[PDB]
Amino acid sequence: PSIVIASAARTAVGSFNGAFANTPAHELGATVISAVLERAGVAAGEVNEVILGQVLPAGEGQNPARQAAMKAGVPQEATAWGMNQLCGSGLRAVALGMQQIATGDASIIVAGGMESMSMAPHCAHLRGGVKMGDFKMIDTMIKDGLTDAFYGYHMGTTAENVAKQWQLSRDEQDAFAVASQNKAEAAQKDGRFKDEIVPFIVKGRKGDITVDADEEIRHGATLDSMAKLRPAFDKEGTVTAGNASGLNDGAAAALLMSEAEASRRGIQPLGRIVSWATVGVDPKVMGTGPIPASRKALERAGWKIGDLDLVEANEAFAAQACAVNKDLGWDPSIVNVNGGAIAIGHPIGASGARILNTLLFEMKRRGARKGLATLCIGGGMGVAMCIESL
Amino acid sequence: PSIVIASAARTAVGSFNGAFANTPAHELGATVISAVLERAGVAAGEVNEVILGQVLPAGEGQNPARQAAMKAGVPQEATAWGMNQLCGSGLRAVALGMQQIATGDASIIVAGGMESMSMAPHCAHLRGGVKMGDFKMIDTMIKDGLTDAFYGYHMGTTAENVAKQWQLSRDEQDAFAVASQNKAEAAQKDGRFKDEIVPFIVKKGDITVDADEEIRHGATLDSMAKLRPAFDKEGTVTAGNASGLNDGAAAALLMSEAEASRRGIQPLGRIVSWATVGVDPKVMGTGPIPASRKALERAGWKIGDLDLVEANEAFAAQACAVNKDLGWDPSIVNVNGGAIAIGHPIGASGARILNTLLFEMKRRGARKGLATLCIGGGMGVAMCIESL
Amino acid sequence: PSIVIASAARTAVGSFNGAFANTPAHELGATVISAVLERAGVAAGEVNEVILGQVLPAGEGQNPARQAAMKAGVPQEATAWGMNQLCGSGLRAVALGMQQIATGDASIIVAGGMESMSMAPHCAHLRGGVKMGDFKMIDTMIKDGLTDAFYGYHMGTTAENVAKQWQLSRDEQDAFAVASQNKAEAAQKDGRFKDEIVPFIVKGRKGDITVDADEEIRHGATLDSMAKLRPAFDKEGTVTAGNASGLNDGAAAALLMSEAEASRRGIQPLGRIVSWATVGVDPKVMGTGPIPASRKALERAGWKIGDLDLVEANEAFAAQACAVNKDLGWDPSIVNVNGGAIAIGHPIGASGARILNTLLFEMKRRGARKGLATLCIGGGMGVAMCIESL
Amino acid sequence: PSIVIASAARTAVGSFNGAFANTPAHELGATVISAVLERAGVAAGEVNEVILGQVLPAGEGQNPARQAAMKAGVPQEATAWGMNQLCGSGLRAVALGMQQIATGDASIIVAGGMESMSMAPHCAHLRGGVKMGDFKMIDTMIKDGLTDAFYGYHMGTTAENVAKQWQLSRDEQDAFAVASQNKAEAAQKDGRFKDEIVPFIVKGRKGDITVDADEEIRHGATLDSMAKLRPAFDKEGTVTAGNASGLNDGAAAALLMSEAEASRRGIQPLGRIVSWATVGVDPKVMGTGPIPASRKALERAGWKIGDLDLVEANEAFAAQACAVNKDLGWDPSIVNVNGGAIAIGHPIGASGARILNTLLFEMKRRGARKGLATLCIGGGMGVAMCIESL
Ligand SMILES: CC(C)(COP(=O)(O)OP(=O)(O)OC[C@H]1O[C@@H](n2cnc3c(N)ncnc32)[C@H](O)[C@@H]1OP(=O)(O)O)[C@@H](O)C(=O)NCCC(=O)NCCS
Ligand SMILES: CC(C)(COP(=O)(O)OP(=O)(O)OC[C@H]1O[C@@H](n2cnc3c(N)ncnc32)[C@H](O)[C@@H]1OP(=O)(O)O)[C@@H](O)C(=O)NCCC(=O)NCCS
Ligand SMILES: CC(C)(COP(=O)(O)OP(=O)(O)OC[C@H]1O[C@@H](n2cnc3c(N)ncnc32)[C@H](O)[C@@H]1OP(=O)(O)O)[C@@H](O)C(=O)NCCC(=O)NCCS
Ligand SMILES: CC(C)(COP(=O)(O)OP(=O)(O)OC[C@H]1O[C@@H](n2cnc3c(N)ncnc32)[C@H](O)[C@@H]1OP(=O)(O)O)[C@@H](O)C(=O)NCCC(=O)NCCS
Repeated sequence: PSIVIASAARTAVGSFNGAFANTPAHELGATVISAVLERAGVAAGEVNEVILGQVLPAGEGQNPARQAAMKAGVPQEATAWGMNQLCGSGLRAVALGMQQIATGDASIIVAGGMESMSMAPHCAHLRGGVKMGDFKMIDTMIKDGLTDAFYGYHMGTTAENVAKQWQLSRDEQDAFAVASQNKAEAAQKDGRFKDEIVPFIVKGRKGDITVDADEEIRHGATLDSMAKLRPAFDKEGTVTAGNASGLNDGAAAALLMSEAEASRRGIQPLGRIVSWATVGVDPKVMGTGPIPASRKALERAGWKIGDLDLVEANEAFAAQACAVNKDLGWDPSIVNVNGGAIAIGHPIGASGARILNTLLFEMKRRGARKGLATLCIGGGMGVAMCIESL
Repeated sequence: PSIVIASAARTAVGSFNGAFANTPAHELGATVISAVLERAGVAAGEVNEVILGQVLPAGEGQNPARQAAMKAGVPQEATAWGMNQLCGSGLRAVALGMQQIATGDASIIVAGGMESMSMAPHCAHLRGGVKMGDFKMIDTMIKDGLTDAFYGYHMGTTAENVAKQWQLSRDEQDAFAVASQNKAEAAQKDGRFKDEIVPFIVKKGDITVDADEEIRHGATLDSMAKLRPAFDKEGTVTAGNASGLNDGAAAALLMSEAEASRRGIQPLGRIVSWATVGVDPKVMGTGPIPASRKALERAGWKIGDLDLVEANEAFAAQACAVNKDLGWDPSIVNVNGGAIAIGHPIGASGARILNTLLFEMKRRGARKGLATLCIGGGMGVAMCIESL
Repeated sequence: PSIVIASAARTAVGSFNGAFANTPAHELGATVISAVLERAGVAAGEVNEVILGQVLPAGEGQNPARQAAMKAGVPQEATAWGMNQLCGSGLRAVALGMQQIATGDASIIVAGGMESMSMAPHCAHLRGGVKMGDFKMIDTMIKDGLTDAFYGYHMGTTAENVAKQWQLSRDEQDAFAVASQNKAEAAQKDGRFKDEIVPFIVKGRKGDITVDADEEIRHGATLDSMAKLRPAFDKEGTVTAGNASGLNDGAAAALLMSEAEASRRGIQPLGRIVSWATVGVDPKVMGTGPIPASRKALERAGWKIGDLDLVEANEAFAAQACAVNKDLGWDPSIVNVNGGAIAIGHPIGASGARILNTLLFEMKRRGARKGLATLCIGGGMGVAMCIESL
Repeated sequence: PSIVIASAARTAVGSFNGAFANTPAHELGATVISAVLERAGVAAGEVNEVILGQVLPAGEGQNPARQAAMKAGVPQEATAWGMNQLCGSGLRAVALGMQQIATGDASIIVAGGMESMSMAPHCAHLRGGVKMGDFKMIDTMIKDGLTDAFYGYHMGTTAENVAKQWQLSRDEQDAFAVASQNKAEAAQKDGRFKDEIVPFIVKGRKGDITVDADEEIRHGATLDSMAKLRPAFDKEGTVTAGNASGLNDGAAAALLMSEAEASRRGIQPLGRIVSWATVGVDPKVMGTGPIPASRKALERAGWKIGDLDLVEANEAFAAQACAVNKDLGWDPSIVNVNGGAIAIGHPIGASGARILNTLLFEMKRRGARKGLATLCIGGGMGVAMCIESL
């Protein structure tokens, strides 16, 4: 039983403490869940289950995926649950939502991701009591999403490990980030992000403001200031504040159904899910995650690396993104033709489905047959999925 | 060709701030992952992916399921991820792990759950800054796991809604709790929990915990009726007729039936069907009602075909309502007690009662089983197990 | 046996989270102590003891008055201690420092106050441990300085008690506040605050910023905003954000010595301490605090109410200041001739010595013989001190 | 003008997280204020001012000394204020309260101290906001009372400096602590603490518990276990957990009035205040504080070191207490005859008046003519007072 993606949508990737500074993740997800159903003509009462990945749900209440579904009109008879595979959470939900229909336990699935790093609180265990001495108020964003629990250093330090073994110079990493910014400004001005972005109305006390543009994109990004930034994680390192992904808020999802179910409704699906794969690697080089994951996904689909017509590779770091391209050897001209996470933004829970939206809508805009989306997961993991157009 | 559970294990359900007061959830899961692999002869290097549900991972670091796997010997080549469907997380992970092998994306899966409510921290958003006035330190246990986000009241209040429409008196609810307590002490003294419980070494000297500490030995009824109501001053649910706050973990080994025959393993049970259905968030306790009816429908079984049933006892009112609704024989429901006496680790109760379900079916020679739980927010999960 | 004030100084009263947002209280006191000694030619090695009042020292370390003395050059041979009588702390230290020389236990005393509400932290008791339930992180500024411990409501509510029985309308209180606002900036534009204010150097990473003007003073203070403000503490109250004192940071002190000691050093003192008094009242009507305190101070000095040439009355609230003026019957034209704490600012621990600086430097500028400074203290108390010219 | 102490009282010195774990400081002070007034026959309506020292008032509300007076029956007509001179606060209030009557501004003064380290909260500045990164919740007890703000280390580290320069071996400090322990248990069993200790009723929902015994005193303290304790502040140091004072809660005060007023009331006073002194030293060697302070106190009174019949010297640390004994040369058999703070306990805000209660009641118990109480103050200071019997 095949399984096609009938429609997809996503919110604009906001900056850290920016447009979505006080917007909970489920409010951004409910807007997406309401958007994918309109773009396919499917009603909310037909959704069997909503599957939204999220890495930082602290303070959001019971089951944030349930709140995003109930507010979006999904009836109480349906179910909802969350997931945490770090940066591959948004894309794995599409794979998990695909398995719900593959086994015959569901027919219509809204799968994607959501994240709100601006709403990430500070936590500390105080049940036993602090009899004497100062204690730490732990930032859940840095701890539960940006700090490797096995070695203790930041996700930028494991990128320094990728910056050493592959021998990627500072100037080469700066040229990859600035190129990603220019590819983002060109696609945004040409309206290539309008199809994927659904407007979100940020209700405020001083008036509602509709946000529909990726705020992280720097207009007129130069290179003389890219080399003037100090390294953030190592005094003698290469990763800085510009060549790495930032902290962002946003959401993204898609509508999942069988191919025979879409043909009955007369729906033209965005793409066909042919295969998927997830492989783990050394936690010191988590950025190499997409390397075995993409090779396993293509092997399951029966495709050669040269068979791909379009590729979306999440740009968590400049060193990590260059290393994956230099190993797989795929044509960089078809990789992130509209930019990547360095310019658009990196919502951990939503980046998996965010770049999948960019992957789907760009394939039909250009008429591409075969695609491949993949991301690197912290702790030494990687996820990948292949999409073929209808 | 199906999908069987080769082995299963769980830690002793500790009390809130008790034996596992300072033990992280992934430390309890690694012991379970090491136990399910030991009881089936499967090595850690053969696990493709571990799927462990957890509701309160705040402060535990990146992917607690990944930490529990690396310490248990699972190699870095395997993958790991967490999931949150509240109370049905432990049982849904088995269903999710079942789907990994059904589509052919994996061969060996360690699926279960874990929870550590004692390690649940207090949180507060402080990025924007508090210029003036005091602010609230939010308990992640109460907020993210025990408070309905749609109506605002506690999960004990949703039991009052079930206590009214079915008209279940406090004395009947008190008789259900005391009966569950007495049925728990019988199994603990008789060593019927020893097979499922794997000892955990809590590192002034190491203390090995291997017995469910929440079980009250000699629970009476004169004190059950003297307790004040906990969630409503004119309510019926108290501290004895409702589930408590507990820490623990539980998991199982998932593999194909044709894969078990190659290893010469005698599996605990075969996963025949599963289902998850949502209900009115005002009556979340009714969750197992449509979930159990759909699970039997997919497998093709009548309610009377079941030989053993494990129904999580989140509250006395919700557990009594499901029994009066499904009409199954109560003598085969929670034969060794329930969550009122053993304990209710939210993320692990789904796989906890599955361990009690699996080990009791083979101990007695039962053919067909059914485990189910009630999920907050108006949801319910259920799974059916057939013996080999 | 007399005791004269040889010199005095104070820093510019900064706004809440304004210029002194990150300046500790002892840094503001050290600048004053270095200023109190330099303007009189007295060296630091001659100071017997420094007495600085402070209400919110949480998080500043052991004895902030000791830190303010060591940084100002006072040698280790001297002693230091803090004091807390709420709002009358700055003026009480001068009375306490006067008693050190009166009994013969000291010769040179640097007495004053300091406050830094911007650095006031949030606190919560967590030694016993919070096993279950949410708990509150209490602001030390509101709790230990702005909340009456006997009845629980804010200091704005106890001003409402003066606003009800005394029957002071909002429009009359707004006319009293606007008059105080206009009188404060006039002294700033005419440079009437330059002599008493010592410049403070706010050390910054992007360059040092010298602060020498009271920023809390509203430039061009009109009445169009005074009548449009909603009540702050009670939906049916009269005190708002304009007619009440604000939250401020600052410090102030003075040099205390015997009259025969100033003549030996050839110092012309600012004023002679003639008497002082502190009397308690009903905590519900703390604004009446200065009423019995001033009557006892004049009685100890032997002066009638009509003998006063200049009066400084701290403006904690518009309602409390109006009630004191009509009961004592003194001429309002000599009361707060250069404005008050509503416009200049109200550092609780320092306002006692702040208005004393305005009292001291203005008496000879105008040729006043006798003065009287007073403040209202929360919890039903009042402080007063009388000053005679040399 | 003389000034006698008509009566005095104190609560039992509780252990850290012990009997007074959740008892606020003002509740402990109110019991003392009500006891000192009853033991002298003076009514509450005659109290002119209450002077209570406290070092950690964070979280207790506006003026904890005012709360302890209002609950103890002191009428609103009286005033109250706090002070912070660290460990010498309790004894300095008696000296400051003495100066109130010496200058003629008061007649009856209730002076003393109080402390409740168990109720000391954790604080953190959060007005500016924590955009990213973890932050510290600072323990006010360790920071504002147990950490020198000039060098950063604990008060045990400056005791290590006293343990080095004077060349005090570990065995000598251990022999001093065990001797103080034995002298404390003997006085408690012989009922020598019953007169000074007033019972405190800890009201609780599960029943009231009357506390009337110093809980910190270890019954049967040997030296074989004193040498088995690890050093607390330096891995190669001498100060441990047994030879140093602990963390404690409690209160203490006294009644101050003129000598001619006590004869009219038929009151037999405990002693006559002849002199007092406070001198500062190097904060690195605060333990030498009592050395010049006690020599200056005797110098003002006109007494030789050999004229003293009884001496109370606060035992904050074994090294500092031995150093004072080795310099002054007084007979150690008359110094802390009933033990010290090493065994009884060290409430910072109350230890100044705590040892004064032990000093006063012991002079009449044995018939001693002249006494002397002194303490070492953090930050390089020391306080001392001389007591003559009537
Ligand atoms: C790197 C990180 C710490 C950035 O926070 P930061 O250190 O404060 O740096 P900022 O992004 O806030 O910007 C800081 C400065 O860099 C400059 N800058 C940033 N990006 C730039 C760019 N792309 N081009 C030019 N200048 C840039 C800004 O103008 C700013 O200048 P300023 O200091 O005068 O204000 C944060 O984004 C991070 O942790 N990333 C980790 C990525 C990650 O973990 N991914 C996980 C996937 S596995
Ligand atoms: C609130 C809650 C945590 C109980 O905490 P609690 O109110 O402090 O009650 P406790 O369990 O700590 O025990 C309190 C008292 O009950 C008494 N008690 C407890 N269990 C008893 C029993 N089984 N029989 C008789 N008496 C009992 C104890 O002696 C104790 O007396 P004490 O207060 O004098 O010490 C519990 O009601 C709860 O919320 N459980 C979670 C339910 C839930 O949300 N489940 C979700 C699944 S959908
Ligand atoms: C009155 C008080 C409560 C105000 O706190 P606040 O309102 O939360 O702080 P704000 O700055 O936001 O209020 C100021 C607002 O009014 C406006 N405003 C206030 N006074 C004004 C004036 N005099 N003229 C013109 N505009 C004015 C400001 O522009 C600002 O704009 P906003 O309405 O959009 O917020 C504060 O001054 C206070 O704490 N008073 C009590 C002090 C005290 O108790 N002292 C001890 C007593 S002895
Ligand atoms: C040592 C200190 C830093 C903290 O240590 P601590 O956490 O209190 O030590 P603990 O209470 O946890 O227990 C210490 C051990 O020593 C033992 N011990 C302590 N004092 C003892 C004594 N006087 N005699 C015999 N045994 C003793 C205790 O029984 C305990 O045994 P344990 O190991 O089984 O716990 C603290 O006590 C201290 O010295 N604070 C300084 C106070 C201060 O400086 N005030 C200002 C004065 S200038």
